[PDB]
Amino acid sequence: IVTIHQEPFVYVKPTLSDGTCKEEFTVNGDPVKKVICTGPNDTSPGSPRHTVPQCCYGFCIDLLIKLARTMNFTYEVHLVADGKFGTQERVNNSNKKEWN
Amino acid sequence: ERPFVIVESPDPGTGGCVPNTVPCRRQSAPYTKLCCKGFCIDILKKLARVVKFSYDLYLVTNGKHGKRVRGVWNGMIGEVYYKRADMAIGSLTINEERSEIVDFSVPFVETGISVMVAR
Amino acid sequence: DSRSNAPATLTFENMAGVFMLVAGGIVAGIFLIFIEIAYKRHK
Amino acid sequence: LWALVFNNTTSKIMVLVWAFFAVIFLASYTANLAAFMIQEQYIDTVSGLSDKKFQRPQDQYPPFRFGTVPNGSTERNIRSNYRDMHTHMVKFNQRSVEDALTSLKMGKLDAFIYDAAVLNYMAGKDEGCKLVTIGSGKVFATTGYGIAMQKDSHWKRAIDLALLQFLGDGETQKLETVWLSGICQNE
Amino acid sequence: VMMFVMCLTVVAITVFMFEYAFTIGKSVWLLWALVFNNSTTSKIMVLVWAFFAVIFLASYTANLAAFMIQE
Amino acid sequence: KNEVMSSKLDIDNMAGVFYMLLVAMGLALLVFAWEHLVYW
Amino acid sequence: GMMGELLSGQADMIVAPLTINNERAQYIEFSKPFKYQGLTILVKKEIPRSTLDSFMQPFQSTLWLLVGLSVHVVAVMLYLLDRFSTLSSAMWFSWGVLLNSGIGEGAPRSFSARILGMVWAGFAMIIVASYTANLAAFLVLDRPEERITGINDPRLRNPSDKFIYATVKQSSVDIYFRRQVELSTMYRHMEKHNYESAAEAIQAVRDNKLHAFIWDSAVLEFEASQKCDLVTTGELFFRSGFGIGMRKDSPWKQNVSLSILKSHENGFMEDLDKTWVRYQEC
Amino acid sequence: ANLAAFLVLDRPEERITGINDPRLRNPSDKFIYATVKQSSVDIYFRRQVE
Ligand SMILES: *[C@@H]1O[C@H](CO)[C@@H](O[C@@H]2O[C@H](CO)[C@@H](O)[C@H](O)[C@H]2NC(C)=O)[C@H](O)[C@H]1NC(C)=O
Ligand SMILES: *[C@@H]1O[C@H](CO)[C@@H](O)[C@H](O)[C@H]1NC(C)=O
Repeated sequence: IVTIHQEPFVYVKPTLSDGTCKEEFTVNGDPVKKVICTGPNDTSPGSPRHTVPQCCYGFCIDLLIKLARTMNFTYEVHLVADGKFGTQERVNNSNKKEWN
Repeated sequence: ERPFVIVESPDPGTGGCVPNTVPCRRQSAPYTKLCCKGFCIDILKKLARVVKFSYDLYLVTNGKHGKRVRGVWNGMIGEVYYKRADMAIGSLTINEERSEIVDFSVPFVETGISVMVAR
Repeated sequence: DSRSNAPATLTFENMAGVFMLVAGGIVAGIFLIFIEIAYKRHK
Repeated sequence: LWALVFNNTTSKIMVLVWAFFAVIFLASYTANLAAFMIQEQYIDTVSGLSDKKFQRPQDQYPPFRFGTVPNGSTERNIRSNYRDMHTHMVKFNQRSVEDALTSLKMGKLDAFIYDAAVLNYMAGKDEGCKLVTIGSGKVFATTGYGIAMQKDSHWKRAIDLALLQFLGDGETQKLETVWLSGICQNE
Repeated sequence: VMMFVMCLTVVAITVFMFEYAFTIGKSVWLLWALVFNNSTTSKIMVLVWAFFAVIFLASYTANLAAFMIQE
Repeated sequence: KNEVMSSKLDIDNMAGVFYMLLVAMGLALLVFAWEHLVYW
Repeated sequence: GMMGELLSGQADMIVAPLTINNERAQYIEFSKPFKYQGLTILVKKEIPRSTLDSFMQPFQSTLWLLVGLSVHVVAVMLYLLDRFSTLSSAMWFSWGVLLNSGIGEGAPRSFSARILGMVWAGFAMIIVASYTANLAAFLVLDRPEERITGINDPRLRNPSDKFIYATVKQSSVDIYFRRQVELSTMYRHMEKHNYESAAEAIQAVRDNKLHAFIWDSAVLEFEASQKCDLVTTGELFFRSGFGIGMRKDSPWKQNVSLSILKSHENGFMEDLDKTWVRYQEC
Repeated sequence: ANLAAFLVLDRPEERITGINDPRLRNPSDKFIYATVKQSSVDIYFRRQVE
């Protein structure tokens, strides 16, 4: 599964050194659900790369869970490479137009 | 004249410049390409489908609008009095001196002389 | 919430400009009423 | 009683009523004058071509500075009649609308004269809404734009009727509100 | 609060510059009474402080004329 | 429709100023008996 | 009508306020316009009620008497507190300090009495301060108090018997509403109240019989700025011109259409304006 | 009365309408408009001809 960092839907937060991520309940008392999301260089604009782990949680990620518990999935979530949502552009050599 | 007939370079990517625009050569071998748009232009388009024209354009150079100089006209009025064109659209005003040698249509935008100062 | 109630509240700037007027009253008179007092009193 | 009355038995009850009529009058005064000064219309220097400040520029202070981009049409109307106005008008601006507009924000001149339909447009869009036309919309020697066609053509009668079709159906109103539109218009 | 307390100082100083008569208690009634209307030592300060009321007391009015027209 | 002016009768605005207004008598009630043991 | 007696052959020229539009442009050969104008509505003025009525405007008659009575209570609140430690004069002490005049008498004595008097002055100040403000905003915002504006969904939308719209039969204005199908409602009413002469229908507006008149702007601006007591609602919603007329195939066509232009340059058409369409204001 | 007129005509802000305001159409310098690149919106503004 691929995703993208968007504020009110799916969050990206650094991992605790102990490998896990912090678990603070909601106001309703129920425990928040979170999953380990791998992904990009941890610093996007200028760097070769650093594929480091993260911890994600949010609206969609929750909808991912319930859907899973009704389909018997097994998922590995990773952020998208270059952040952009996606469109098709006519690259150089004018021959093929691919979806960036 | 900036609000009525505008000129703009073509889209280097697509090659043939954006629709809703009319291509317009420039009188002067490599005659440079650039396409026009604006109010007075959008008239002759809607005017073309009602009387069934076909048309080219070309921005005149020698003189701005047209006046008399020692017995010969320049500018747009020059390009109509000397059989080098059939119309001349854009920001052109009616008066007496012009309308003696070249016919005119009915005024479709009204104007005059005005005065402008600071606030 | 959305409110944007009252297109003002008189700043603590112009009143200072008003406060400056009375301040000059406090500073000025005493110096005159004290220093010049030595003159008109004795002779 | 009146001396007592203007701002410091059946005898005293009347001068009271006068004291009353003070605050009712005064408050009504300061109110009225508020609405009168909250009406934003202010006089602008000149009031037409016929005015003296244009006609005979030999006043003590330097004349209004007269900019007209030359060799156009407004020239051929001024030179034709007002000999004195023209011979003073060789000090001008020569970079058309752009020169006139900057030179006027920076005090290089004080008056400008040009075709009407581009002036009350350029003044339509302008940072801060800091320009106007002294006519309050007035126009002089009013004429209009046209389509110059060869003399005695056969094309004339056709596009002469396809124009009167557009104005007479408001289809030209759709254009005028797309290309001639300003922020400063309704303010 | 500033106008409340900055008023309260001209209450204090003026009885000091006048006691050296006017009752200590008495001086307090007149000044507030002054800023509210109704009653070279006493005069010099009370003169300009009197207008000082008229200056802002008239702006308050002007302010309400805005808060009642731009809403 | 042409009724816009909005002349305001704000009885609560009035009830606003009446707060410091009537309690002035409430400042007297607390100063009416406070004088009797004081004058005695 | 008038366009007929030219096309039939009874006269060779028509010098009158004739408009310019497509239909007549088929059969007549116009000239260059010699005046520009529009279309605008004429309505009867609305009265600026009075001063005496406005002087009580923020006096909404609710607090106007709630305070008119509460002035009395403090009077009987001090002497009834003063008699416990004169009364008739205390009733002359409120109505003075309230109106801030110097029409009073001896002041209250007790320290408590001093506290009581002082707040009354404070209450008084806020009242007149509130009054002078509320009246001002009552004068700016209640500016228009005007009749219907231009035609943007006013009472024009419903052909009730509250409003009556009129024109003159056999005009451009009449035709102009017929071809417009987007305004079908606007015309079905207009048929029932059309008039016969532009002059007699003006009289109807000065007679509370006719509410709105939709006619030219040149004739109908002089008509307001000169007669009196009549005003035109807003801007104009159409733009046209006038012009001489002449039959097809006329020799004069080319020549007269120069003079009309040649005179716009010489300020001639300007002064004819300054002669008898302006400088006649009410 | 003259103080009040000045305080009334200090009109702070009349920011914007929807996307039809003349501030939108003619972008001289004031009110520059910016979207996220390559997004579904930046294509919607290339497909509408107006
Ligand atoms: C319109 O006016 C012009 C100018 O006056 C007329 O041209 C003149 O016509 C007369 C008639 O024979 C000639 O003798 C003149 O020589 C013409 N002028 C010039 C400069 O040559 C013209 O005739 C007028 N139009 C009509 C229909 O009479
Ligand atoms: C204007 O007309 C004069 C006269 O022909 C000419 O010399 C000049 O180059 C023209 N343009 C400008 C900008 O003055």
